[PDB]
Amino acid sequence: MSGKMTGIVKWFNADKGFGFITPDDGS
Amino acid sequence: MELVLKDAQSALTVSETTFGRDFNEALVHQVVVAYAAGARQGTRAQKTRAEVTGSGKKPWRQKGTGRARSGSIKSPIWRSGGVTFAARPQDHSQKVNKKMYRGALKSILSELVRQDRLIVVEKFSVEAPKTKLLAQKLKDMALEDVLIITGELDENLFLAARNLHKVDVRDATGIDPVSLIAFDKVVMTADAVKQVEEMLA
Amino acid sequence: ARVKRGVIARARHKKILKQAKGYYGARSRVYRVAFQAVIKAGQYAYRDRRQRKRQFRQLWIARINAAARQNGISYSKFINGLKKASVEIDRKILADIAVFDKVAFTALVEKAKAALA
Amino acid sequence: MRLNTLSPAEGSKKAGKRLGRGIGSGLGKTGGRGHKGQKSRSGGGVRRGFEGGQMPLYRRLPKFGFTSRKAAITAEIRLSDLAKVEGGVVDLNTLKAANIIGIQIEFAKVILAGEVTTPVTVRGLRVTKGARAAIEAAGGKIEE
Amino acid sequence: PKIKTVRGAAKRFKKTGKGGFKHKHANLRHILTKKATKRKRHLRPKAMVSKGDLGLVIACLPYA
RNA sequence: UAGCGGCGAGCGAACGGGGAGCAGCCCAGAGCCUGAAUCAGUGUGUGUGUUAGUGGAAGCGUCUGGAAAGGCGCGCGAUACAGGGUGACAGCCCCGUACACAAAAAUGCACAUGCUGUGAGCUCGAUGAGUAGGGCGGGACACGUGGUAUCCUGUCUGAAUAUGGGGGGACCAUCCUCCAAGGCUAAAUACUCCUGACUGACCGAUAGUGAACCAGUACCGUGAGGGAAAGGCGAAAAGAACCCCGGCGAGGGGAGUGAAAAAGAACCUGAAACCGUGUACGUACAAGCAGUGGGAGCACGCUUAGGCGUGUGACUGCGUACCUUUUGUAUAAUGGGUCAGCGACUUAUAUUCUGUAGCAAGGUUAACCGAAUAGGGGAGCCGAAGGGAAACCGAGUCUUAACU
Ligand SMILES: [Mg+2]
Ligand SMILES: [Mg+2]
Ligand SMILES: [Mg+2]
Ligand SMILES: [Mg+2]
Ligand SMILES: [Mg+2]
Ligand SMILES: [Mg+2]
Ligand SMILES: [Mg+2]
Ligand SMILES: [Mg+2]
Ligand SMILES: [Mg+2]
Ligand SMILES: [Mg+2]
Ligand SMILES: [Mg+2]
Ligand SMILES: [Mg+2]
Ligand SMILES: [Mg+2]
Ligand SMILES: [Mg+2]
Ligand SMILES: [Mg+2]
Ligand SMILES: [Mg+2]
Ligand SMILES: [Mg+2]
Ligand SMILES: [Mg+2]
Ligand SMILES: [Mg+2]
Ligand SMILES: [Mg+2]
Ligand SMILES: [Mg+2]
Ligand SMILES: [Mg+2]
Ligand SMILES: [Mg+2]
Ligand SMILES: [Mg+2]
Ligand SMILES: [Mg+2]
Ligand SMILES: [Mg+2]
Ligand SMILES: [Mg+2]
Ligand SMILES: [Mg+2]
Ligand SMILES: [Mg+2]
Ligand SMILES: [Mg+2]
Ligand SMILES: [Mg+2]
Ligand SMILES: [Mg+2]
Ligand SMILES: [Mg+2]
Ligand SMILES: [Mg+2]
Ligand SMILES: [Mg+2]
Ligand SMILES: [Mg+2]
Ligand SMILES: [Mg+2]
Ligand SMILES: [Mg+2]
Ligand SMILES: [Mg+2]
Ligand SMILES: [Mg+2]
Ligand SMILES: [Mg+2]
Ligand SMILES: [Mg+2]
Ligand SMILES: [Mg+2]
Ligand SMILES: [Mg+2]
Ligand SMILES: [Mg+2]
Repeated sequence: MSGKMTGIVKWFNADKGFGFITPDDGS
Repeated sequence: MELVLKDAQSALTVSETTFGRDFNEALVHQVVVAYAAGARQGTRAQKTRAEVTGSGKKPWRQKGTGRARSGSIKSPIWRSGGVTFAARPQDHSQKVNKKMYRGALKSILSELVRQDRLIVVEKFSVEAPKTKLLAQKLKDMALEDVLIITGELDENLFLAARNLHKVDVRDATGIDPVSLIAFDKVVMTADAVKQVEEMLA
Repeated sequence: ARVKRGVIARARHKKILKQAKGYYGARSRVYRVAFQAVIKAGQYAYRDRRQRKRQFRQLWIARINAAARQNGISYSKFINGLKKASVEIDRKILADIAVFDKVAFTALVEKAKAALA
Repeated sequence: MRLNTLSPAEGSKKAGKRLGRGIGSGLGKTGGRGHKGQKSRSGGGVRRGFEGGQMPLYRRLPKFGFTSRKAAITAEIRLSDLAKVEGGVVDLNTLKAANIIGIQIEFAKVILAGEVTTPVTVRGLRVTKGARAAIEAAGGKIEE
Repeated sequence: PKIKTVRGAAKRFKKTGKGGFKHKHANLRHILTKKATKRKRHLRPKAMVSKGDLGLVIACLPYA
């Protein structure tokens, strides 16, 4: 019921939460 | 070339190169196609991705997200996107050479003679502009689907023939190959024969 | 213009999905899997029209070799007997006689032994 | 002869290629383009005369000559064009009236090509030797 | 629209009677005291465009 | 094309020709005759529109069917068979259409005319100075400073003035042509916020405007701004009285309406993915792209029992998905959860080639006119001759003093 905002821009990933789980060993 | 007349049962001398030519079907088909392409109005358009109401902003960033790359919401692969090769109003008229147009008319008048679909009368008039009078005259002629070409301007005949869809009335100048084919019988005034022979040598 | 393709794509998918009856799972339900499974079935059918002719000849030969060794001669001695006696009976018919009419197979064996002796 | 009895000539209408509509058409996924080139790209291809970065032939080779403005206002005339005029006299204004040489033309030669039969007076034009012999044989009188 | 002529090729080539193109030879513009006179004498006259490079010429010169 | 051009990429005329349309005037100044043309304004009158409207032809019977406009008969109208609606497809049921008319009042446009203002014509003159031109620096001309004409001017200068001056693509001479440094001017031309009529080999609800629906809305964003989804009961609500279970529920079963309720408002048709119930067969000692070839048995139909079909498939031979990319993939390389819908070699103009058709040493028109896909229009374009840088020569020509 007026239930939008589910997968619109997936801000889910616009969060872009910091990656690179301290693995700069692959250098 | 001699054309026997329906009503007075006389003859009429015509040019054999005009009314006895062999039927060149590929020429006639080319002219009939170009006539029907000339009738074509060609009024349409769709919207490209340039012309769709929208914004030129990327719906999401290029990388990092898990989704496919996208640059525009106006993309022709989206719902309510543009058409990829959206059409424009275009002109479908073809060129027909003058000698090819006359070759086709001289061909199909030779074929209507050979198929006995051509009727020659001296005069074809209706006194008062009444479709009842015209339908009576065509019933006496045993005609239903007919083209009536007349070398003059008869207004009562035009009005009495305007409501009948089986019947069309032309001037001898305003004749066309697709009508000469689409109608079952063709009635020519002997004067209209003289004018057609003069235009067509 | 604007050809709308629902009717055509439906009948085209249903032609495949009818061919995929009996298959397990999505192979009988899902066009992407069924078409991928129908093609393999046509490949196997083309192959096994060739392998049918191998496998039955192999079955016939093994039955002739059994019935001939029951009558005291090998297969390879028995075919050479029938070549030297000119008997042009193919080994479908020899397997059928070896099953249903053992007397006629015995007579063929004795013809082959007399053709070698 | 009806509108549903007409048919074109054989070989007149050819169908035309439709790329990217299946394996059986031949023009399959790539459509005559190969794989992973510049030519296969949309709008791809190199311009005219591009030989790679090698110096193209139209720049290896030197320029030569110039353009004569007088050549644009000179013309050559067949002998078969001499009958197409009226009056039996041939000038520049007569040939321009006959729509042979064009308006801006100021000089013309007559060349032995085709043949003339009627006697034709030629006036104010250069004439070759063979055209002079053919005109004088047909009764002409070359003057100025 | 009309095709535009490559104007350098229009300054370098001329169409002949049978459709071939004539052109001037190269190597006759400078540094001429070390070249033999036989070489220069065989470089003064115009030559025909070869069959291999005639396609790029026709593509550059559509209006003959 | 001529030209311009790191002479590259590319830019790209003009003269001239065919057409549409055509219109010329005034002040730099005095007089003479004086209000004379025209224009403007303002009235009136007439006509024609516009802003409401009016009339407008002609059909019955029977069959099927819920319903006739349909079928089958028999008529009639038509200057009206454009179109739309009506319980299924209506020339004659309705609204209209053709045609014929119509405005108290306002207003446009034409003429005509009144009034106001305006000046007309003739003669003799005058003939646009910090201007033209120049130097420097830039820009525009197709023309990128080049040998660069012409135009504009930021800066510094600076003429003659009809016996004079400008241009004719450096420049000079001759000749031709024109008169700058003051102005005005209709038409052909460009466009469509908007209105009316009509049309479409344009779409038919993921299409077409973003929007067929209370859409630039809901919603998001501080804001500029972004920006949706969502159509259809039936001919007519006749939209389910009443009864029953249930919470004075929801929901359902009747009954009733209706042609139809597997049209009941979560409402035309209702596919697939997906999830169930029922029936048949198979399956709990059996190893893998799940099929294919063989094949027992079981169940079910037909049949003259002949045995065929149909479903299942014990056991058994063989058998490592598809796409893409690759020297090469079962590959533990990419891609795809599935279904349904959409989704990619087009269009325009030039050009070459092939085919085909027309005419043929000729072929063909464009603009435009034209009521008009005709016909006219041959301006032009290609071709029938080439060679040469070119003048030029010409079935030859160029090279060269000249070619065996
Ligand atoms: Mg931006
Ligand atoms: Mg759209
Ligand atoms: Mg024409
Ligand atoms: Mg299924
Ligand atoms: Mg690829
Ligand atoms: Mg490669
Ligand atoms: Mg390639
Ligand atoms: Mg692109
Ligand atoms: Mg290099
Ligand atoms: Mg001409
Ligand atoms: Mg030099
Ligand atoms: Mg009325
Ligand atoms: Mg009426
Ligand atoms: Mg009704
Ligand atoms: Mg119905
Ligand atoms: Mg002046
Ligand atoms: Mg100046
Ligand atoms: Mg100067
Ligand atoms: Mg300057
Ligand atoms: Mg100055
Ligand atoms: Mg000047
Ligand atoms: Mg000059
Ligand atoms: Mg002036
Ligand atoms: Mg929409
Ligand atoms: Mg729908
Ligand atoms: Mg939308
Ligand atoms: Mg807000
Ligand atoms: Mg209830
Ligand atoms: Mg319905
Ligand atoms: Mg439904
Ligand atoms: Mg279903
Ligand atoms: Mg068991
Ligand atoms: Mg078991
Ligand atoms: Mg297992
Ligand atoms: Mg089998
Ligand atoms: Mg892939
Ligand atoms: Mg490869
Ligand atoms: Mg590799
Ligand atoms: Mg392998
Ligand atoms: Mg694996
Ligand atoms: Mg993989
Ligand atoms: Mg890779
Ligand atoms: Mg994946
Ligand atoms: Mg082509
Ligand atoms: Mg052709």
